[PDB]
Amino acid sequence: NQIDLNVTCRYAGVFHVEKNGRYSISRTEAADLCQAFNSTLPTMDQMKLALSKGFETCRYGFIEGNVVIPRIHPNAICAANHTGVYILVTSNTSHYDTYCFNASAPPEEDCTSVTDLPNSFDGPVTITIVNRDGTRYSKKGEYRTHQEDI
Ligand SMILES: CS(=O)(=O)NC1CCCC1
Repeated sequence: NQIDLNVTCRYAGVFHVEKNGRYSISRTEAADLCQAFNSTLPTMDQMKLALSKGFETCRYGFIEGNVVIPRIHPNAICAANHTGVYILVTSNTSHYDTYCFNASAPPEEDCTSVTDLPNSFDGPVTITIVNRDGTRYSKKGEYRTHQEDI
């Protein structure tokens, strides 16, 4: 009973979380997951500021209200070569990665590793935070509050 959460650098408090190496998070799970990081789904304004500080990914993820990809450099296989906060318009499907916003993080680029999941609750799952540099932090718990997400 294990969940892997791959996380990024934070940029103005905003970071990306990918669960189990594939698009697998619902919007309700996303809010709960960010809550376990003492975080919230970013607003579009928070995401735009993070973009300006150096944040980009090549993965769709929830923010408040939309599913997006922040892009700095045009790349043909990431958001159809767009730059800026690219907003997903048309999709059949409902599961993506998530973004999260932690207000207590540094104001600009923070590429230190994540070494805690401070607000998870008691539960039976081995949850492992996986950093881009491969360093890991694991703890037994749960974060999902909606049964349909479990
Ligand atoms: C508040 S902090 O910068 O030390 N750590 C954050 C908490 C969630 C993302 C990383």
